[PDB]
Amino acid sequence: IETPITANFREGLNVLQYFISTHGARKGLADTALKTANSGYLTRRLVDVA
Amino acid sequence: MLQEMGREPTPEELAERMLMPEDKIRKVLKIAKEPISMETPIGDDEDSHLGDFIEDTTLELPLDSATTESLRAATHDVLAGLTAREAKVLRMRFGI
Amino acid sequence: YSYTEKKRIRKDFGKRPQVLDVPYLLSIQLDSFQKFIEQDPEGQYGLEAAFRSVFPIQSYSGNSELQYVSYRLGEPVFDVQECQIRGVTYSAPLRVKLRLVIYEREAPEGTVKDIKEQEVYMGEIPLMTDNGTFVINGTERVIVSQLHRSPGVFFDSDKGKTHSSGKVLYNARIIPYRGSWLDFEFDPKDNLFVRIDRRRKLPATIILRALNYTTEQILDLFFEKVIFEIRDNKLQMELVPERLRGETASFDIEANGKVYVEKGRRITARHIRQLEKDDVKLIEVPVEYIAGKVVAKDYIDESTGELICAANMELSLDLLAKLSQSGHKRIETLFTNDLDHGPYISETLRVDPTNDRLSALVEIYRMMRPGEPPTREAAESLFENLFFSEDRYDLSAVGRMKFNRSLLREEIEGSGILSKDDIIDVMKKLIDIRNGKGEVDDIDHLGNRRIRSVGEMAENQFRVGLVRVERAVKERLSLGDLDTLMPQDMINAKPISAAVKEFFGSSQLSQFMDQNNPLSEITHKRRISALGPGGLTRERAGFEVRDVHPTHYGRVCPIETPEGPNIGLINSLSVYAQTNEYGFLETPYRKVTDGVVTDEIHYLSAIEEGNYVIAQANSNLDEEGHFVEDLVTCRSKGESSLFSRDQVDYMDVSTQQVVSVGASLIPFLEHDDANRALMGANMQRQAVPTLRADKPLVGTGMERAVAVDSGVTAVAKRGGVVQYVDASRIVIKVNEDEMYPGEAGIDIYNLTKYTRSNQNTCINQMPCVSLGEPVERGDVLADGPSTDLGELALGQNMRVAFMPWNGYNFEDSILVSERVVQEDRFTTIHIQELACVSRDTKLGPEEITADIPNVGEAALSKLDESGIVYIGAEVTGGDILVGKVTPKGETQLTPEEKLLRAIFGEKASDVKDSSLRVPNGVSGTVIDVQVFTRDGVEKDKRALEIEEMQLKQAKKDLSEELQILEAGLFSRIRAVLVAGGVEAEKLDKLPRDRWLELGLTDEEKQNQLEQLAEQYDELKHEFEKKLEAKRRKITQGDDLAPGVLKIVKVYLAVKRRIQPGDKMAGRHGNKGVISKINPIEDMPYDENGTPVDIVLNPLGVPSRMNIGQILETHLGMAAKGIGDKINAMLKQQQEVAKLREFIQRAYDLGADVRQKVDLSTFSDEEVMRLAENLRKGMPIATPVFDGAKEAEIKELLKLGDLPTSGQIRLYDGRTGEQFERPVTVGYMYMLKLNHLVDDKMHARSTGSYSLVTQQPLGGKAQFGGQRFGEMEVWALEAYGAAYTLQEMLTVKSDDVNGRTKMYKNIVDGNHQMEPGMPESFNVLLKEIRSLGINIELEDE
Amino acid sequence: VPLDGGRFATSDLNDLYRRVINRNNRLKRLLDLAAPDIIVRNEKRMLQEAVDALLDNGRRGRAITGSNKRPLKSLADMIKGKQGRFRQNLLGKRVDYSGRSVITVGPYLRLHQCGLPKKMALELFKPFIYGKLELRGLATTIKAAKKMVEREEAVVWDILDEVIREHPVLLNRAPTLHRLGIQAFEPVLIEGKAIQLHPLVCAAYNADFDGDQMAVHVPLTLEAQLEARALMMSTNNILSPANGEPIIVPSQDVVLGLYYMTRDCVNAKGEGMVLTGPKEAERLYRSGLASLHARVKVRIT
Ligand SMILES: [Mg+2]
Repeated sequence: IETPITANFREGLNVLQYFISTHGARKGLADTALKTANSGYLTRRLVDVA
Repeated sequence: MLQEMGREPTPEELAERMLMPEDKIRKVLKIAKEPISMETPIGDDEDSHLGDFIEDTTLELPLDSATTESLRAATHDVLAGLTAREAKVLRMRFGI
Repeated sequence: YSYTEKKRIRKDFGKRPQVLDVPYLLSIQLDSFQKFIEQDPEGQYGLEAAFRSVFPIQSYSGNSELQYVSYRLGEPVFDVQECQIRGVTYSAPLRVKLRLVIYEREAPEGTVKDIKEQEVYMGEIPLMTDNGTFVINGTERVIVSQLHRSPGVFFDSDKGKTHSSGKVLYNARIIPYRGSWLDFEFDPKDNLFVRIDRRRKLPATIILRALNYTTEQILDLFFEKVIFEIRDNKLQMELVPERLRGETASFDIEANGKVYVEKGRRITARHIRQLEKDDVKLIEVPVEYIAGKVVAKDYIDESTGELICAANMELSLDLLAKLSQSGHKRIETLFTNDLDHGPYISETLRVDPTNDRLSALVEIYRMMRPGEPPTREAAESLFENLFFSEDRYDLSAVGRMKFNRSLLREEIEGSGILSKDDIIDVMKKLIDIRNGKGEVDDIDHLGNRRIRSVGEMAENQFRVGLVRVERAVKERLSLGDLDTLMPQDMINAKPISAAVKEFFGSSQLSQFMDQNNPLSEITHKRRISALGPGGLTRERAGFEVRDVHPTHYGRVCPIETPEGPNIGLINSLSVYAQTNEYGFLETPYRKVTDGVVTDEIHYLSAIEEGNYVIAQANSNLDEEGHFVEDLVTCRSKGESSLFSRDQVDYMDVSTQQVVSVGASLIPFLEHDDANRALMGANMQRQAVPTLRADKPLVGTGMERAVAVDSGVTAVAKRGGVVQYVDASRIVIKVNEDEMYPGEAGIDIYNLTKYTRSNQNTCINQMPCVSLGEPVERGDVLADGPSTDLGELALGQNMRVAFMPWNGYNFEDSILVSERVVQEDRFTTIHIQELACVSRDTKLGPEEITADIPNVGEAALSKLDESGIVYIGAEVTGGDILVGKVTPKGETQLTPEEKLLRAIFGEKASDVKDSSLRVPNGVSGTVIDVQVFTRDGVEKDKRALEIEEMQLKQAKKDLSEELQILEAGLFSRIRAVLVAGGVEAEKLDKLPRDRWLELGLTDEEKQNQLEQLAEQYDELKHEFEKKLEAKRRKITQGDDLAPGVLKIVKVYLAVKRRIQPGDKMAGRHGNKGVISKINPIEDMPYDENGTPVDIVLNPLGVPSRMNIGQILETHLGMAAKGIGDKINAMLKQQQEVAKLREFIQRAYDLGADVRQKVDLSTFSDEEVMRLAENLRKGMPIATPVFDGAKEAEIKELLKLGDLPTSGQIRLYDGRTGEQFERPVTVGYMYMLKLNHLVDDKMHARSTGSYSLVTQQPLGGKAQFGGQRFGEMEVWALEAYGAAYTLQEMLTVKSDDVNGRTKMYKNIVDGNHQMEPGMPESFNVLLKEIRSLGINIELEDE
Repeated sequence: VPLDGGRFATSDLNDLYRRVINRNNRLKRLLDLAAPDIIVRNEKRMLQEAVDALLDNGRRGRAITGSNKRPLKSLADMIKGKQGRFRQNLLGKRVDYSGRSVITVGPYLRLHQCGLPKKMALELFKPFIYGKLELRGLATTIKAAKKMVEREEAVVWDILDEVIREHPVLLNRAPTLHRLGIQAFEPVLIEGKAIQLHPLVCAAYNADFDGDQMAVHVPLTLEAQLEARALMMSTNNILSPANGEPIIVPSQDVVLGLYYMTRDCVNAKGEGMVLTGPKEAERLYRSGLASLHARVKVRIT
């Protein structure tokens, strides 16, 4: 994104600043909700080998 | 009779019309069902299909086995204090 | 203000003058159902849309038909709560008029023929509340709205599918509402192909044959006809100069005598302009220029009829000569400006081997019906039914619209059917953008996206039931007798009702209510999803629809969704948003005019919205001028930036409409991070109504507007005065002006007492008012489990402090004192259901009565003669509730027990006990029950007792009802006597029944006498009817299941109080659990000894950034102070005018407040009760973004005469010295949960097992064993506890002899192992062998 | 089987067995009757189709359903995915003598100790107690033992304590990502229903007191008892095998209070004096003379 943030939580967001804050938050949270599957899968195969 | 009534008929007036009593009606209605296939998901998320709920209440319980064994051994202990003819009678007469 | 507001207000800091008083909020589904019921004459929807879509219908012979007349419903048989009680669904009768109209086939249409113009009943139908839900068998439930993909059309282009290339393949799809989809698709070889519903590829041109068209009629359309003409030696041609455009010259391209462009030379815009300008078309060109061109059309010799050159065939010099020898100057050919106009279609055409339409039919039929049966009518009707029969295909004229506008037509409408022009315009358009122009769209744009409310889906399944019947309809139409077969002699409504009950009960959406919280239910109502049929899937759907399109702004709150796999999928509606009547969406926006904002609005869509520029609401008008700043943050184009001022088209109404509700209710979110926000509003909904209704103190303002349209409590339908009040009910007198003439104009309101949800917690309602007092309309009557003066009250406002402790607030860990428990404000209550059946058996009928064998009278002490508990009691696990017994057979026993019974003389009967008991681990108070018994079975005595008691209760109040209603009306029968004299005391002292025998006159006064007699008659008669109906249905028995004979049910009551491990939180994600509760002595405390209530390790605020919590604490620390000032003024007992000054100044502090009010308008006593409500602390409303700020906070704190830091010394309770430094305090509002350890923790010694493996279970409900994952095994694998491994494998699960032997060894004291070999092993051996395998063992 | 409602419940496979019977019957029944081969072919097709369906409903072609509209479970499906014996029922198992609960902290505790709501161990240590009551003969046999259990005699608890001494126990959280995500402690009883523990090992468990909860298992047999006491006794496990890393890093607070303590202002007071040893340092600050953060002279040994 081009225009960065000015306020903080001591000062207080704009409508838009929080609107935008939404996004990557949701994204990385979704990622946080799914890396465990690959993790368990892989580690399971690892024990499956040795 | 649903067209007639416009509604569901009772076993009363339907036993009347069908000309035989609610006995057989109900006797029939004990029959009218089919089975529902153990493995269905009553667990809505595929978490517990119905077959997983049931316990088999057929075999026995170990606490009760110990109960009845303690019974039998205490009777052995009691009968041990009896006359020979008494306890032999009282054994073979009951198949103890 | 309102009287409710006269008695309690909330301070507010709004400054931005708000336009809107927000709408009604449960509008949406109420209206959806309202459509699906209501009589459209012509613009049919739902119900009628389905009917009209269906009727009328003819026989399979073509003789006889049947016609629609009208519909109607009955009122439902029953009221509501009786179904709540019986465990029944409420629903209205459906009846439909119909006319069995046939026509003499003897005559052409000799309609002197059969008309059974009768009416039918078929299918009761689940009706709606005034709040939307449908109760089902005493289950309050919620079917859920959906969004999904719209019909019409959708184009795409996959980018490097075979990324070996790196190529685009454009492609298209068209989707109806019903019927087949359709797919067009490219290949890297620039060739169009086709498939329906994922059938196989087909070169699309086959279908053009199939649609009755020729190469002529095709490339006429797709290409222009490049004509050559051979003038007696030489090739000439007209030329559009802009065919040679961004192109290169081959030969010396000259003119009549003039060279514009030499060989190998680009035909520059210079010379395009020249050829235009000098206006040459007819250009000498070498004949060679043809060679390679394809012939436009089939040419022959007229004497032959034989192709010398076939259509779509490459041209040659031998062909040049020959075709000239046959006689041909004009030679139509293709136009190939491959840059612009050229080869996609001729490629596929050549690739298309079906010479004729007929072969196309054959191979269509063949691919679709692989095999070799071919005949013509098969494929003919097949194709015609695909996309050209109404039966198997329909657009939803919505889709027609969207399609026509993908087509840029002007007709919103058409059929649900195709035309060929449209098809070809599509194929054209497809090719056209394949040349480079145009684009494909983003599905994420919400104009691609349409909702689905109920009446739509109801219509769907209903229509399906109609067809389920329609099959039989045709079958029985053409076959049966015609004169005499009634129309309802054909009907079976069972598939219809089956579909109803299925969707009303067998849908992912068709689900229970979420009931703990008015928020929970109401946001469960305004929830949206997109799953199910024509829907989505967890595994298959991905991030990009889970991720946002900016179009969401104002139409979808992005803030509010669950967290796991359902994260980006599940979403709710933003507040001020609405639907397109189609099912698309809108949001209102304020138009902008000349700089001046137009105070009007319009409900713009997703699409228009991109076209225009739009402004915000944070914006600063120039005081009815325009936007002050030159550079105004506005937005169009799918993106925002800064613009000039008069330039603007539109504006956002509020700063709000972007959002939805639980998000809305949080102040200082501007000072808060987003993860925490989502979680906080997520668990905001997990509320618990506590024992009372204790408000919070900081607000936002909406909360009043929330508390109402839950429908959770009564309102003032009509202003009046309170007649009567009860702990259960009330009665009012309606004002005359509101009163209507025939009606008496008085209401009753009978209240909701202790009752359950789906989630099974208490229910109750009670008045916030007094009696003999005026009432205005629309006001409330009674608050609820979580409500207060028409405003929500779910949690607990109290105190807070911030500091660590000796490891009692380590990691997110929270701590507390004990007086809280004495106030038991967290204490709350639950109930449970318990019931049992009487059945008939193979041995005889089961029965119930006190008589049981081998009893301790301890249990019997509380059970009646019928063997049943009396009310008022308390009980605990193992007690008996009802003594039920079952006819038993007979068995035998071992000689040891024989020896036992033989000396004590132990004697027995032939019956078994099946008696009800309290579950292990449970206790509570005995408060209420019921019984149900067949109409046909003798009602065992006390059934009749309560049955009679029911007639005591019910009829008494019904008596009471008319004892008021009827009574008041007789004022007329008295009052009208007053005219024309009156029998002053000869009326009163002598009995009222003999007032008719008093003075009478002629003509006009016998009419009053028979009026009296008429009212006498009618008024007694009404109650006779009431009594009849009521005593019947209360006398009505119970249609029980076959074998079931009568049923009992009971309820106890249980209460629950606070303990460590019980989870806790507030409004920021601020979770926590108790590890300790503190005696008040060792609590730290202040200079004034007024100790703390809550302790917390502050460490986590910076990492999580729940900053506004602090700000709240400041504010509440202030507001409590003012209540305390007031409190001091009351025992000290000051005066009116000092309160007047202080408070008038008080609420008149802030900077630029919106709200405005005067105080002298009110009385004293109003102020008195007001302040009486306010002495605890002043309530405040923080608009989130238009809130208050630092300065006013510190101002009003200084008025509260408080340290601005609010950050003060303490003394430890244990040492009584001081801590090191000052510490922050205040008041915050705190909240507890469902997740209670009592509902959680569980152990399992030894109990129930499986049945094939005999392995323990899982569940606290079933005394279930706990599971041991592989991971847990692998830790031991590291460790090596082979014996423990063995142990847990064998006896704790599988080895039966082993587990038993061990049981004995331990009661023997012996800790000595025995293994076996598990069950599932040999189970699997048998499984292998069942599959015809010789698995087998190699014994040592 | 039936249900309490008189309602019956079956497996898929009883259908399929049943299916074939009739077809084979209609095979042989027909084969009494001298048919054209075409029908025989058709019949054999039906037969071997049913056979495939047994081995796999949905392998060769369009699968087979009842009015479920869902496929009937293959023989193979019993072995398959997780669902078969391997991953569901054999390698992972339900267990007797285990429990669970919500959890909390014991700040006071030591290593081997663990909070224990007592009913848990109570019902979990029953036959110890029944052998023990037969031994005492207060409950001469076990009916009376359970009666007296219901009678709630103080002796029970002493007896219960008298059992519980030196009887180790197993601590269990999931997801179990490494061998340290479970442990073996010594029991400690408490008048609550929230499990108190030594907080640091959250660092091992990646755990936090924000709604977590845990399960428990028993080493009955002496081999397990001693394996526990010797191997996943925590004193035998302090580091990773991944690295030579102390895993019991003082997590969040102890660090900070200590940091604040070992601290060198100049500001507070009492600067430039002298000591014998830290005992008088305690006496001196605690008298209220001094700064706990101030560079001043002392002696050490
Ligand atoms: Mg955790």
